[PDB]
Amino acid sequence: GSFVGSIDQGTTSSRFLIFNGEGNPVASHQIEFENLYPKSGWHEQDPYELLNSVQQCIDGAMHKFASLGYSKENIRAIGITNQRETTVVWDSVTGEPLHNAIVWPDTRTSALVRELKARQSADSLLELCGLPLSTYPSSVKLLWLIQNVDAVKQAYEEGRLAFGTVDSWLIYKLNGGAQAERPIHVTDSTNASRTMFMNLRTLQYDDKLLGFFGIDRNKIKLPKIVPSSDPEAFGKVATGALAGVPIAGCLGDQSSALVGQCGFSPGQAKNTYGTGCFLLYNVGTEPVISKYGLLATVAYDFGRGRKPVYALEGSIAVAGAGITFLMNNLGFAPKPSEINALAESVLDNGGVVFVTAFSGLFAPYWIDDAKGTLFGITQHTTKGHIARATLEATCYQTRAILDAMEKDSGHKLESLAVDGGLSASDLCMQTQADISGIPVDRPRMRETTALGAAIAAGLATGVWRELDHVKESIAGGREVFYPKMDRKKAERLFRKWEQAVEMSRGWVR
Amino acid sequence: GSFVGSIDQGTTSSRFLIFNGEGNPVASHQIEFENLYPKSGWHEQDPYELLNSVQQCIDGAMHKFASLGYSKENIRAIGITNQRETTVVWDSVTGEPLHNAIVWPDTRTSALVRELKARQSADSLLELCGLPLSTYPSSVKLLWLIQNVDAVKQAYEEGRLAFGTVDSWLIYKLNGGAQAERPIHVTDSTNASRTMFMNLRTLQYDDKLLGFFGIDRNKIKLPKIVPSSDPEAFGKVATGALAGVPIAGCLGDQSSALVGQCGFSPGQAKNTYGTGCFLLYNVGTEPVISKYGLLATVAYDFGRGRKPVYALEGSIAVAGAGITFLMNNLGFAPKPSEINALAESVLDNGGVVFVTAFSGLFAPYWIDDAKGTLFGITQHTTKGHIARATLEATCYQTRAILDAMEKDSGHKLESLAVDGGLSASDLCMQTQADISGIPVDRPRMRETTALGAAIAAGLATGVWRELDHVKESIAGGREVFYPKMDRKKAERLFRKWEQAVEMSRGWVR
Repeated sequence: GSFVGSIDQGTTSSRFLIFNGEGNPVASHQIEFENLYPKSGWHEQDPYELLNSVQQCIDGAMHKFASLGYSKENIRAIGITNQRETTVVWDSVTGEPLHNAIVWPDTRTSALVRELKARQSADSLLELCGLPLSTYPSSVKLLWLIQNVDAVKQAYEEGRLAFGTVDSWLIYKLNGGAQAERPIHVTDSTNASRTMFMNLRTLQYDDKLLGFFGIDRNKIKLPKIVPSSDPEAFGKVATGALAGVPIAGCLGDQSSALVGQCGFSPGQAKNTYGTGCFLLYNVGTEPVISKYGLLATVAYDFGRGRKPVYALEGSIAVAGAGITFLMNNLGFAPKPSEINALAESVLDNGGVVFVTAFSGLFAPYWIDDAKGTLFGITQHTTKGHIARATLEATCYQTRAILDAMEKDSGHKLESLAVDGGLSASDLCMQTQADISGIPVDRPRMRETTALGAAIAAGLATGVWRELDHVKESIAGGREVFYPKMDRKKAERLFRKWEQAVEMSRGWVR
Repeated sequence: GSFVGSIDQGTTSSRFLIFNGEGNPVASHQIEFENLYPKSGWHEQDPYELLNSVQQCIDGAMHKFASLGYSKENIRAIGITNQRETTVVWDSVTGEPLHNAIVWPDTRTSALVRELKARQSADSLLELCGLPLSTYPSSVKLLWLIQNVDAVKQAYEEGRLAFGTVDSWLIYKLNGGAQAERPIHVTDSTNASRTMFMNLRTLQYDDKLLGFFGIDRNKIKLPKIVPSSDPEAFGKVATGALAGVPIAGCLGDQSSALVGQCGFSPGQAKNTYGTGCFLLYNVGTEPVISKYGLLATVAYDFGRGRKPVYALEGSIAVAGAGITFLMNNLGFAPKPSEINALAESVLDNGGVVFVTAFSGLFAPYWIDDAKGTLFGITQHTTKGHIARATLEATCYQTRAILDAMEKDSGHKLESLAVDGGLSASDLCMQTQADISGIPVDRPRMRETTALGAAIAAGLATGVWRELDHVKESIAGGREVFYPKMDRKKAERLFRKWEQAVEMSRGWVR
């Protein structure tokens, strides 16, 4: 068994990838699936559309895999990775879903999060699970279910209702659900840490957290928290083209990005660009709570005698959206490619700074009364300067989050891996290297998030045996940007950014 | 004699206009002439190019005037109006110019103005003449001449050198220069007040001011300060098509704009739009020094037993230039017409505010460490909002100067007349009415600056006999905008502007 499969069940799409030993994808398949928004701010998904989109991705990829004369036999194991926090409720005895899945960006729980943060008990939660209380974690979402849908009310107190993030849903159904000879209702530590039901230092459940939400361990059926890489806690695929192939890896998606970039040491960090950014920062083997609003979480739990590695996480709202703003709202250019050309048509930012706080700023500034704000404008300011400033703003925010991650962890920043969206822009990554003063790593193999789950599964089954093995194996079969700007001029820019942030406070009244 | 001529000798052009009794121009002619800039920041004009461009404008207009069967006989008098402060030196005995004319925006005197403001004596000058010491007034310019050109050094202490602003130069040469039977070397009070050599409360020379510059009344020949409207202190045209036609009016150009808009009462003000704005504010019959950096000056001196009427003046740097910035630097639109269309494609400014302090802000904020600054930006901000914000910014600055003019004068603002440039935009004038809460008057007859000099000449010669006569006469043969916005919402905008100004302080370091 030489190949490793990976399920990547995302927020808008599912894909299934088959990598070889060098970590290059050989067959693949991707499905954009249906996302339901009942009323504004509500975000739902049919749980069978997520399972079927994955299973159809397996079917199609295995079609192509077959075309190269390879079979089920060539795939030793598969890993799952999934959008996090999204919340699935099913009948623990029938396997049927008891209501739609509530996706992480859903805000229907906004009215409620007031009540629970209103309960004074609620602020040693942060050092218990790692997470500020949001509309985001699945705990708040599950609670809203057990108090607004009757089938969930009923099933719950009948000892009948099972819960899990998307990972555990997927693993349960792929093993055959309730009909399996060994029903698998498990979750990995990274997914588990996003619920607010698990204790970060334990990697198991904490009854104070279960208590605050009023979640009873004996009427709700909760997945056994297992490692992210285990040779048999995830069972095997029951049906389909991959019948009998064991599932040996499971990771929340952002952690799987970091694993797939081989950021196994403290100080190694990854950034994933889309409309905004997901920053993940490896902080080694003891949890680190954050002074700065960052989330503490599990990076990966590879078991096999080894300790779980934790991480800090921050997010940016306006990355790709700043580009989109220049295109749609100013008509600078039609496509991202040529906004990026605009930015390079000038030598520097001409003194322009663009605080892109369209919806305020988040980690680590936490300014809610700024709007987007553009400084440094003169008759000599051109489209190019603004375009460069807009790129630079995501670099400044990335650096601000990375700096905050240093002060929380005590580990020097060592490297920044990047993937997705804006990371395609040569100037923007070069500017990250200059501003942050470390090398910025951009792989050319496009599916690093799926690669992470493959890595966890390959380790549980011996495709790779050490993790020093893994980075060396994937490297076989531009890409790295180095700081060229002198540090003096690299620090006037960042201080010019911090002044600007300062000066954007208190705009709205 | 039924028609009135007007010379309008401007900064880039000269024109000559013939109005009828209703104040409508019947013939006209305009010459863009040569402007010389020896080295950067230096701005020179050959004095004979200004005189010849005027005389050629007379020749061409009289050609057309003749074509309608009218002659020299039909023109009872003419008025001069001219760019102010621009400085002419000529041999008091030969009439020949002793060096080029130094135009008002010339900054070669920058090195010097330090020395003279460095002389502690120099800050009861402001309440003596009305003027902050700038590179602008002709006093500083004349001094630089008498210390850097030898012909001026020589002619000066030989008792031979004569001086005058462009008005007096023009009047002297048109009367025949030194060859005249009655040489006319006169200036009107408004022009006189721009020199810093005249006492504002006297309307004559003050020897403390002459002293500080070291200007000796007996080696320099200075024009007799005369009224702006006098039936014989300006003599007559000697040569040309208008030979024998008396010159009976003379006004500095910005004052002539206000006269031509019929702002004869206190609280009536005019704004003239170009790249920036020239605001003039009638403050009645006693001078008013300014707490706020505004210039105190003579509005008009119509003599004939009547007291001289004074004014306050402020300027804005970025009016038309804000439009130009959107066109050239952002590519919003190709022409001003359609920047204005952009601004109307939206209902309001979408919360955007654009502090257009490209070179800082001047009256009355005096902020030198701001650059242009754009607030209120969200993903919903469109080109239209910014375009509206850019228009609104000149309205806010106009209102800030008008408000400062109220607090300096104690006279309520009563009306704002407008001409030139941006005043053509229906939205921008409507927005001035809403913001300022008074009616904004935009004539359709395009040459109000030339009209002012005609009015002064018509009064000295009885074409009109009262000034109540004048506004009623010109009105015969849109145009007025009224405040439509409720005052509540008109004052949130202006306070939102003042916050933004506040928040732009201290950008540059």
